[PDB]
Amino acid sequence: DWQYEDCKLARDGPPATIVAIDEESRNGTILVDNMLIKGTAGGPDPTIELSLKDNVDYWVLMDPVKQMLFLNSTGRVLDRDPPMNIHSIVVQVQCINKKVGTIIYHEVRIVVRDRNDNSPTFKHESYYATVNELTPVGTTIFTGFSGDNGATDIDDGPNGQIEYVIQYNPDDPTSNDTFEIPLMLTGNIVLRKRLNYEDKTRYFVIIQANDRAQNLNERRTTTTTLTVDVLDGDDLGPMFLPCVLVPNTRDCRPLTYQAAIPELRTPEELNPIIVTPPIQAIDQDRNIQPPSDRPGILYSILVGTPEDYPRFFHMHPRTAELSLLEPVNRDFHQKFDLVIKAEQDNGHPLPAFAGLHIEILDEND
Amino acid sequence: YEDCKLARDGPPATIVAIDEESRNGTILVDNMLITIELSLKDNVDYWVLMDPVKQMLFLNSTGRVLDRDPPMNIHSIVVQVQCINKKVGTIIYHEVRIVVRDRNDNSPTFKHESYYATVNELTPVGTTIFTGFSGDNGATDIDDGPNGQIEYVIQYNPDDPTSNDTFEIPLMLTGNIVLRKRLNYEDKTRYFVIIQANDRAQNLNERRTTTTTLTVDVLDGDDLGPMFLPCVLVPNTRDCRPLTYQAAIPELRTPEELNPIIVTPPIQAIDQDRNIQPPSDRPGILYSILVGTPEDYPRFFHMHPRTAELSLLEPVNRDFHQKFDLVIKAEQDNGHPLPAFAGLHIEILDEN
Amino acid sequence: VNRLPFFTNHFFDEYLLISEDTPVGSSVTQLLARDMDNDPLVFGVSGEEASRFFAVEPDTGVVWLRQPLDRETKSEFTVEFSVSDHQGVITRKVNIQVGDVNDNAPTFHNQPYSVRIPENTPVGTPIFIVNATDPDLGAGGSVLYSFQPPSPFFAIDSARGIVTVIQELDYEVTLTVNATDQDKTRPLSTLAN
Amino acid sequence: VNRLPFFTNHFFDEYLLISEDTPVTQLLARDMDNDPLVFGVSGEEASRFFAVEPDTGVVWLRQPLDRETKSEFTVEFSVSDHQGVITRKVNIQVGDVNDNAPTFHNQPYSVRIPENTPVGTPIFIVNATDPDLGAGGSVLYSFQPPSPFFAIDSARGIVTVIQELDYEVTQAYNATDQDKTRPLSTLAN
Ligand SMILES: [Ca+2]
Ligand SMILES: [Ca+2]
Ligand SMILES: [Ca+2]
Ligand SMILES: [Ca+2]
Ligand SMILES: [Ca+2]
Ligand SMILES: [Ca+2]
Ligand SMILES: [Ca+2]
Ligand SMILES: [Ca+2]
Ligand SMILES: [Ca+2]
Ligand SMILES: [Ca+2]
Ligand SMILES: [Ca+2]
Ligand SMILES: [Ca+2]
Ligand SMILES: [Ca+2]
Ligand SMILES: [Ca+2]
Ligand SMILES: [Ca+2]
Ligand SMILES: [Ca+2]
Ligand SMILES: [Ca+2]
Ligand SMILES: [Ca+2]
Repeated sequence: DWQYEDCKLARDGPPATIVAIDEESRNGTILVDNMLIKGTAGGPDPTIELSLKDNVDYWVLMDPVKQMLFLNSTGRVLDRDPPMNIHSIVVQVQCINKKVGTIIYHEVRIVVRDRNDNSPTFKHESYYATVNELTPVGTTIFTGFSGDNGATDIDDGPNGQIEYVIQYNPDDPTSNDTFEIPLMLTGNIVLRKRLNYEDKTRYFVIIQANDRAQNLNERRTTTTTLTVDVLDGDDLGPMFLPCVLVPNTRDCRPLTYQAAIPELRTPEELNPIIVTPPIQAIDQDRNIQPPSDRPGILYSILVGTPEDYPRFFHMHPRTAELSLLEPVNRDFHQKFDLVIKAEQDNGHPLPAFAGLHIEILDEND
Repeated sequence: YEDCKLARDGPPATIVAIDEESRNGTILVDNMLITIELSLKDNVDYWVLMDPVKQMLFLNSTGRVLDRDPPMNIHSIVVQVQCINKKVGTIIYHEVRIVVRDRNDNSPTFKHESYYATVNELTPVGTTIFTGFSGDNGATDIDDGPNGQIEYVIQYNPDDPTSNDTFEIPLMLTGNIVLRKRLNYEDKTRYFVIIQANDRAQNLNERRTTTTTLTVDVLDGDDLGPMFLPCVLVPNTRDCRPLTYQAAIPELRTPEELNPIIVTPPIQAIDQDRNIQPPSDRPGILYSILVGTPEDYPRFFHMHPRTAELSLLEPVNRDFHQKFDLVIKAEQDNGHPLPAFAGLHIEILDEN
Repeated sequence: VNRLPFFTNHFFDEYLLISEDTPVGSSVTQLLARDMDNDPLVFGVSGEEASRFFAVEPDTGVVWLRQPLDRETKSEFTVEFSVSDHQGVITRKVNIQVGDVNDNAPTFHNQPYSVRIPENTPVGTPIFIVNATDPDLGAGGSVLYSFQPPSPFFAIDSARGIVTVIQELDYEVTLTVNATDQDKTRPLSTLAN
Repeated sequence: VNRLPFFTNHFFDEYLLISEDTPVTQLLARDMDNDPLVFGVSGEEASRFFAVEPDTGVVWLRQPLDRETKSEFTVEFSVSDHQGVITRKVNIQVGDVNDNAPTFHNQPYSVRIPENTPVGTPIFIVNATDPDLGAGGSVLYSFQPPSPFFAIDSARGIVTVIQELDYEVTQAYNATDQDKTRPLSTLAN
């Protein structure tokens, strides 16, 4: 003889009614179709009363007859992302059993799902790196996107996760072929091809950040540009001077220097032996920075015919000054043919070679 | 009533601190400051012991050690000093908490007996060449706080004096090693870097050390061009003494009569870099006639770019040409030409 | 290019419901992922608080309950799970909603429950109000008052707990309140004198 | 080269007491370069309970501590010279207060015995527990008001008959802790 049944769930499952909607759902979105509470709130002679409690900011609206809950978001959005940060809503459907005056609260919990409604945004308008031209293929040359210094995405989980990919730059076609991001979650850039400062000193890398929306179509993307400048590296040695390019090459026309020495004249009368043109070399690296790194140049006689030239000739190692060591009797020595060397003094000689011809002149020439 | 009640004017719990691995018989409490009956409850492991008369508390660690570090991990001991009031028959527990202080009684340990690194010789000074100590692959210390934190320093190696020159650890907390001097594959291929970990004990005298060795192998990089063969080094140099090849050509013979013109020795060049890995990273060689005298040698001579074969292009009238002196180039075909040069002398032979 | 793994469970999209009376050391669910490279996959848990509550088996990704849940303490929380293909670690949060059971009996307030009235106190006089509360959700947290056993002299309103005189008294001639919740399967009751 | 800051507080060396009723301390660190320093706390639970002024290394209680739930923690603090971070743990001991009255177990309490039953007969055992430490968690049993027919052991809560019962005459018929400073009690029927 007991009907305390009105205001009791007509359904099975736990007391709490739990639903999920997408964030920023349209106003009038049905949050709960049918609460399935035993009793009648409507008509001539109702058995129950239904109302909402703890309806913070009135997100939720009820039709008590239909036992249906709706979203009230006229003038607003249900924003899960910062700065609103609405992850969930809880309200209470209060039910009065008019006949016995019992009270039951039906707890509704609405989980607000993340949607991929935000794009990644780069901290800086653009990025700059330098690579020494000697840097091996595989070296990491940029980690500039580390620690929120690259792109970040205000969405949650995969929707805010970021993957970095270098793109084809029509303004610089070879960029996306000289640099790569082998681990895209890091956006650390590694050299893919060997540089030559002689060929190309600046690259314009397009980098495209994308979020990891499960549905590939839903991914948002941003680009930035990373300018990379090559620094000149000690890959080249001296070149003797003067340097006159062989047509269609990067090679100096070989040089044979010229000297002529009167016979039977002393060193003190002749020294220093004038050479034509003046013996001098220069690094083929035109722009080693900083100037401290620039090697010295050592000058030497490498080989000579006849082979007794060490008796007569000395070459200053720093200056290339040639000096006669004793007078030459032309009855014994008509000439010398030497090879000269210029090499860097930094343990990376990369030497250059030139000819030096020396004529001995007869008395009364 | 007034018995088993706390005389001491303070909070009920009695809390003391001792060093880990303290002597057996160590005093944990001098006097609890509690007619009565006294015992110890939740004396798990029988750590504590008590003198009811003095209300004095001792460590029992005979046969064992009180160890705060792994694997025992004893950060504290809680026991209960139970008091019965003999008049009334009440029971009072006086909680005792002994907090165990960490001691620096453990040295850092290296996960390995040895560490190995390779550095390409073209790697620029300032590059990070080793990060193998990262994330518990280096030295770890089972003590707590500073006692367990690790700093890394590179040591003078008497058996390899320049290894401390060439390599350095800017940030001792990381122990990532950084190339400090340019390498040359021709001058040294292997280094023995001695590395020492110390813990960060507050007492300098109590700090503890471990050493490891990091072998570093230099990899040959493409920093040199070809050399013609034959190559006989000039005394006290690494320079091939210059080479003039020789050919001879009969004067009124045709290309098809002579070709290919034999040069002695054969024209051939190889990379001065003997150990580029992998093989696919090895360049090819382009041969060309660069320059020559007389200046119309191109009428007469073609040289095959890959095989260096010499071809006469039309017969030579010795009335007009007694000889040629050309310069041959050999260069890497990989955009780093680094060329070598040789002479080629060609005699024109008289029909007689 | 390596293709990073992704979780495939429905509950990343909606939520995971775990009843508060789930036994400790039981398996709540198993993480499911896909790797296009069919790389081997490693499963974990992320967070100070999460780590304590849940354990994850790395080969399969079976998830185990480590600590007692209580809906009446915390009804719900966010837990971040991870899957890694050894190129990269990929992390995703699940919403976890503790399901209520009727695990709480009602609790009377003001235990000194006593009142004395004149013998002449007429039929229909309200003399006393009892109050008890129950913190479980819905019917499990909705309390009804009855006398155990019933009294010829005194009645108690089942909803409001108001006690009123139903029989005429006579000094020369002349109680256990039972408060119960309304849970369908496991109602819980409490008595006061 | 840069030197790292180190904490200098003594409590890093043994432990830090905070009484359970707190509505705390000041972190002290030295940097040999005299870098300006910033302080914090790390860990999810620690971070929730405690806040640290980054400039002044002042430590703030965020939420009330409870001896009964947890009587010690280990809490990791951090100091930075902006070139990296050093952390050290302090063992934290919670100082108990009498903030609990007893709770009676196994109600309802109710018994009827034969009238003939002797004086001295134990008829019943009352039990109440108190979760505070020492004196504050030790309970005494008395009748309020007392009965001339029944006595209750103060220590043990065994109810005995002290006067013989006569049905003709009458058919049918408090727990405190021992905290020195503020005792707390509960009544049962
Ligand atoms: Ca949003
Ligand atoms: Ca979003
Ligand atoms: Ca997004
Ligand atoms: Ca260069
Ligand atoms: Ca150079
Ligand atoms: Ca130890
Ligand atoms: Ca230790
Ligand atoms: Ca240590
Ligand atoms: Ca080499
Ligand atoms: Ca080479
Ligand atoms: Ca993959
Ligand atoms: Ca509960
Ligand atoms: Ca209940
Ligand atoms: Ca519950
Ligand atoms: Ca500093
Ligand atoms: Ca407390
Ligand atoms: Ca307390
Ligand atoms: Ca108490």
